[PDB]
Amino acid sequence: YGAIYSVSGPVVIAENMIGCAMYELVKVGHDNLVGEVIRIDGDKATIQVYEETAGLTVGDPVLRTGKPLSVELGPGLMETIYDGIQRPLKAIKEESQSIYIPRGIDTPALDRTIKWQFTPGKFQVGDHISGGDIYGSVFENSLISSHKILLPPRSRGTITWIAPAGEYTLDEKILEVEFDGKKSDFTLYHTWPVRVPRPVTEKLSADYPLLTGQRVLDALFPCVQGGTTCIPGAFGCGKTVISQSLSKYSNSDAIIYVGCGERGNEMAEVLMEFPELYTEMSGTKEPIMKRTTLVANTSNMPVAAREASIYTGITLAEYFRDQGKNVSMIADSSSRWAEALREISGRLGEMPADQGFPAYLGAKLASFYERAGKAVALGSPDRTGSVSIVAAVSPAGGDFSDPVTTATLGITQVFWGLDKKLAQRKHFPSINTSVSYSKYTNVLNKFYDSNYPEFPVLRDRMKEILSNAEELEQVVQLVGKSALSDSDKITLDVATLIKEDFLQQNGYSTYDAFCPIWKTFDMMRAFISYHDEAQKAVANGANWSKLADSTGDVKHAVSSSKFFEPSRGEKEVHGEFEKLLSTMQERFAE
Amino acid sequence: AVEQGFNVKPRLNYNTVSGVNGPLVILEKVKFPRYNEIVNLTLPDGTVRQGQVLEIRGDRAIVQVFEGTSGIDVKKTTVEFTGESLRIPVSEDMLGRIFDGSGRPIDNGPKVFAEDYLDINGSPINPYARIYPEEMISTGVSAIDTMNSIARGQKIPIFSASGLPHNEIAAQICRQAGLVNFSIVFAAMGVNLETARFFKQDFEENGSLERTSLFLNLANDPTIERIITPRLALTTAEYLAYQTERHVLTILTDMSSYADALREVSAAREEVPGRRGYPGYMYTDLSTIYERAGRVEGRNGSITQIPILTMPNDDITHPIPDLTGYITEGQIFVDRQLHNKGIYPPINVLPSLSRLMKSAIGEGMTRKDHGDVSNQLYAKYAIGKDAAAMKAVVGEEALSIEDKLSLEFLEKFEKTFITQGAYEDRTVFESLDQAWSLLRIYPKEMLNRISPKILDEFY
Amino acid sequence: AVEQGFNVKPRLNYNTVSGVNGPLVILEKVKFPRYNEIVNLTLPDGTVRQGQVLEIRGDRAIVQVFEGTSGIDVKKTTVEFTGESLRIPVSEDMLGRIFDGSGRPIDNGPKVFAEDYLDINGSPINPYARIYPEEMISTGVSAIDTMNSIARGQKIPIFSASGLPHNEIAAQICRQAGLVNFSIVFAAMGVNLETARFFKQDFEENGSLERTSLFLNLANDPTIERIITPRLALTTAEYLAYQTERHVLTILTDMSSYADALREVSAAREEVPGRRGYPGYMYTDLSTIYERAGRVEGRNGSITQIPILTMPNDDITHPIPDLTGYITEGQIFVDRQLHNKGIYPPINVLPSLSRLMKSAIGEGMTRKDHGDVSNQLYAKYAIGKDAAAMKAVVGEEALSIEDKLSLEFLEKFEKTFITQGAYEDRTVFESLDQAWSLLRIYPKEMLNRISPKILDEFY
Amino acid sequence: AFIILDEVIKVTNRRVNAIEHVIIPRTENTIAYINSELDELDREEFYRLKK
Repeated sequence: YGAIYSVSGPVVIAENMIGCAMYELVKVGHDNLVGEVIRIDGDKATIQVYEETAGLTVGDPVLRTGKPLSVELGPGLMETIYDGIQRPLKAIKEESQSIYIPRGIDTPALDRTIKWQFTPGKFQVGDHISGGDIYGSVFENSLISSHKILLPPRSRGTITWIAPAGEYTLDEKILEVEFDGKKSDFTLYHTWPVRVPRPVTEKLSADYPLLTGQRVLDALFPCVQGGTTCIPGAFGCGKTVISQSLSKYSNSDAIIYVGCGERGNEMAEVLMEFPELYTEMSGTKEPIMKRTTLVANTSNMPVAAREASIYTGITLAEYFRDQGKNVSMIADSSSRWAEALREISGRLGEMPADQGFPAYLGAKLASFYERAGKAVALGSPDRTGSVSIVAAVSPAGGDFSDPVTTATLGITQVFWGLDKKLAQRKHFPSINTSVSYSKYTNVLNKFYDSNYPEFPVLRDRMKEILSNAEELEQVVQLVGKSALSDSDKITLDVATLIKEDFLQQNGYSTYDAFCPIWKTFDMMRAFISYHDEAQKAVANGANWSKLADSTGDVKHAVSSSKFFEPSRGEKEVHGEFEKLLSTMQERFAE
Repeated sequence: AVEQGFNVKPRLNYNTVSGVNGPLVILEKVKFPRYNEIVNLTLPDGTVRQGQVLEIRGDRAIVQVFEGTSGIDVKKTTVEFTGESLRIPVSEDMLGRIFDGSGRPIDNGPKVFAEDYLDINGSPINPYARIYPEEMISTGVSAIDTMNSIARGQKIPIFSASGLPHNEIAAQICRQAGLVNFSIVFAAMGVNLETARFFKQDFEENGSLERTSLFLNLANDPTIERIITPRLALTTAEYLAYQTERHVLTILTDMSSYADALREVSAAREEVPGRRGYPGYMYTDLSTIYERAGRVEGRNGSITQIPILTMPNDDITHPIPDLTGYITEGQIFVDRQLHNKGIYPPINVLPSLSRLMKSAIGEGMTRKDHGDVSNQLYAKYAIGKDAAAMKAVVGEEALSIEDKLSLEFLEKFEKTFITQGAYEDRTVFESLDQAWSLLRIYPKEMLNRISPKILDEFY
Repeated sequence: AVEQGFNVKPRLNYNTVSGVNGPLVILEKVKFPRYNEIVNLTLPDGTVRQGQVLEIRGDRAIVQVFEGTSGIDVKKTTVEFTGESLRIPVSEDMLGRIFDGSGRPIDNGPKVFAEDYLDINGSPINPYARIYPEEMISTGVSAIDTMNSIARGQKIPIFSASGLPHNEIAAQICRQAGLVNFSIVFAAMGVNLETARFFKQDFEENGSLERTSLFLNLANDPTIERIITPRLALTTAEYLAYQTERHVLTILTDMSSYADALREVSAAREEVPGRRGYPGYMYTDLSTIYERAGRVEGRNGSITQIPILTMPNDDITHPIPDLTGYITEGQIFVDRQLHNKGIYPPINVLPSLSRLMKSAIGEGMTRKDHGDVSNQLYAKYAIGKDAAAMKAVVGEEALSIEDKLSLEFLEKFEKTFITQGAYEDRTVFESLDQAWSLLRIYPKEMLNRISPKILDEFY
Repeated sequence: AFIILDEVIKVTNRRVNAIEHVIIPRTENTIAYINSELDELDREEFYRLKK
């Protein structure tokens, strides 16, 4: 129970804070403002307040809560909207009955006024239960049919008593664990430190791909379930379309959209649109809100909350993975998270390393991106969850040159780079083919050989075509393109066709909102077969100009392959693509 | 009924002053200092100046003086702790009055007969209580409305440089801002008297002084009141737009001057700088200012914030324009090259952007073809700029047919479409028709970013 | 001679913790603090965290505890001083084991039964006791082993970008490399956990672990452990090569990550960042790590290094590539242009060179045509690139015979010679035979860089 | 063919000279000035951090 000694912005120095611990939440002031102790010197513990520090006076009591920044994990967070800390914005608005967020608001993170249906698990009284084991299930939504209650990790012992099936709230007792004679009461929820990753038995290698939906991302630079992606922040429509595309069609059992430093009305857009979206994964259309938990942190919110939002989202995703679900946590403006870290370091007085950013920026980003990956969740039954981290980096200088971008590329597996040239052409998604990459091609070769055997060779062929035509286009812009071989002319024409029909797609269009993996494979088949057949014809001796004049119809057909509807089903569409390249082969005989 | 107003709280007059350094005044012995507290420094000359407590030690209070510390003695200066943050007196009659940088009357009128005392910092709006604007404002400028639309409730700044007509463009936007009447809250932070007189004269000629509030902090005014003027103007706008249910358009000008004031206060505090000396928390301060714009769920009324900004050397990469782009949504880029070429407005539509255009434009809100036309214009303008660069570097004949057509389009675009005389007031539909007339230069085949249905229905 | 090991030195348990600053844990009333001393911090929760001291003062030691300071409490945090710097328990049985950043074996196996406890820093090698490298260590990579062959004891780094398969190339080199005894030492700094699992599973599955002492440091692993990891690998290499008389070929990975760890450690102190944020003594640190290798006089063992950088912005002007090129003795470049064409390994042989190639590629070593074949391949590959650029300028037909045949050679070279299966083991003789097969498309008169005798005998 | 080829050769030689004598020197000077200004900004940041 120390007292405030110094206040200067969010950083509050509290005296008499002896026996405190680093990164421990302490209630600063008379309003009980949440603050994490980030520096200790003797009996003075420097605290960063997570709320508005204006009005704090010297001598205000500071209460030590004894626990780190803990997120309340359990049923009831599957649909709600949260601040940086797990502050329920909807519950705050309902309780306060105002458009403002009161200072020091103590609304519980998970509401205790809802009765949750509970069905006890396979464990019974007397059995030995270890950390992370399942001892029940809660019917949260239609989408989340079973919110399986996990015994908190690092908590173990023998079940002294287990509750029967019935509607129980979070405050009510669910199960009791004896351990070394000290009975512990476990409820429907539990808290976990956001800094500390949630344990798993083993982190498996991510194999099954995460279908972002965008054609270029799905084909050329594929991501897998449990892999970091580093999408471009805002300039390109890759992020804006990709977030909703993943939330709608990624097959992720849960989504945790994390917006740190998101613009005010840009966050209002998400909060007002995501309820409107629906999915067809189940028999009937169901809202995405039943599958998504947003961590909404506008730029107005304090810098400490901006830094903590990423941890809150990643630990919610870790909880849903420990349940055995495949999650795709989307971090919005990881660049703004890094800027928040830089601001906090400046407040603390730490020596910046690179362009004001703290030297531990790489370490923090690595400890964040390393929470991703397919993992066998601990405790029986054996279950295999996954957390995909689709994080966004803003174009600080218009190019991938910021220290945050450098660290993210150093520690990431997939990176979809922004092309300023393609964005200025309003070519969407504006993903730069040259700088982008995906280190999951080798591991995804297994899935490709299992399902679509020709996918890797086709994407390699398209990459080769794009690179060759990029070099040839540099030479064209240099020397006027007066003289070009027939093969080179076909290369440039095919690359332009690809960049206009395959790579480019309208996210808001009905046909190209979500291009499936089979549709993308069929389109690669069409485009690569067109290029190869044109090259073969030119090698035979045909004139390219006359051949293009004769095959404009075939080129229009392979362009309308994008316009082919995906809702017709894989069986019908592939039959159409089978007939598309069947007549394409014969049309080149003339 | 605010019956708690009838209460007297005596204040502690501290004569214990020391460490008077630059904009900062340090008090050695303070009894329970309060952070972000307003003090009244009574000089030996007798004049009083408000001051804000930037930081408190155990018994210290580093106070920043808004009117400056020139003349502050260490012996005869008495500092009186008011006991609360700075609260501007707000009222409905506060519209139509001219205020100083610190919310003091300038028009030789009475002090604001307060309806309530509102904190400068305001309160943090619940993100769940906000409304996505999705209500386009017909700003009357072609290069804005057609290609970077402004939604009622969008914080879209005007990025400009020194000597460019950013003041003229913003005055035009304010004068003609009907939806496809607005109250105005104008905050002048360090602008020269010529610019302040221009803004006041334009508002009066258009008839805006009936529904406007100017917070004029001229260049000669003290350089720390630029920290407080945007907050006063923005809480005035928050009042007028949320409690009186008006539609307020805030025109905070020289946010670069505000950031220079921040750097001056940050430099005096001897704290960890950040980039180019600007405080590391400049992102947080700029977000606190900018993020006070938008609509709320319960109350129909918005702050269409348009913070004019001045790039020090026409560089986006500078910390002030970069952070303003990070927080404020959208940007209207005023181009030195365009102004030198003589175009008005010299708005460069390549850097200019609007995040809310895609939702506030098209699909029956304005017209079916707005978004596709604006995408086509942007793409062809970028093509024209690239073709002009290529034709400068290498021979003109090396440019393709599309490149030559795009050079012609760029000429007809800067000279006819963007070029808009003051008081012209082009409707969004007229601007779209003119943009189509520009797009009819091309054959229908190469208008690639136009959806084929719209291309058939509008070509 | 190691009977001095049979000694028990009690350790002091300090409960005096003056304060905590970021990663640091400042102690007070320390009896006799030794600089760079390993310290076992015991948390109030009971968890034991290792630490190292970065600063020393009279009765004060600033411990930089590993794994952060989350949970350090002044009142209850026991701190135990191991009266020595960090030491690794070396042994000839360290081959076949996988170690963490701090030397703890992460493979499910016994602790290494130490033959000695060597200091991780080591000592500089006497230049009078250093020998110029003579023979080559054969690598399965045909590009490297033919154009940029590596001598026994040089330091030739692999310059790669962020996404290029430098990790895959490192795994291939570790799996296939050998003499034309051998004991590879692998050090991965700051690799993703997926990459570390790939390394571990690859080595166990392909049996390359029999001679590999793999040191894995994850990206989430402590930065001080990342600093310690290359010192651990080079201490193991020094032990094996010099006190065992075997050839090593250390393969360090992500020296860019190592430099980031250096940055984090330097800024943990009050050191001001240098040119690009990295410390001014990065030259010294990289020099120590690199020049830990090399041949020696009395010992029949060698250490080779493959530092494998990660160029941040695909530039050599960056301090990490600049200093690495200064200390090391060659370059192997991984190219994004080659990678985007599906060519594995994506190594371009134009910027890549081995300064010590003439020693390694000889007559007693390799085969006697190695040097001339490599020079001819380089010359014809440069001519192929020139002709590929020239074709789109002056047409295919107008190219000379020496340009058309060179284009054919370039196609066959990139698609068959450089393009090597990830698990295809190409000995130096097989790679040279493939090189001769590529060169044979040229008539003997055209191959001018090859000596007449070798040309007449091998063609 | 002679006349067209001579015109094209004159244009190409003019453009080669223009590149080598304007574009290469102008770009090299811009590179040098940008590098100098970046070094100046780094030095200013170093002095501020030293303070």
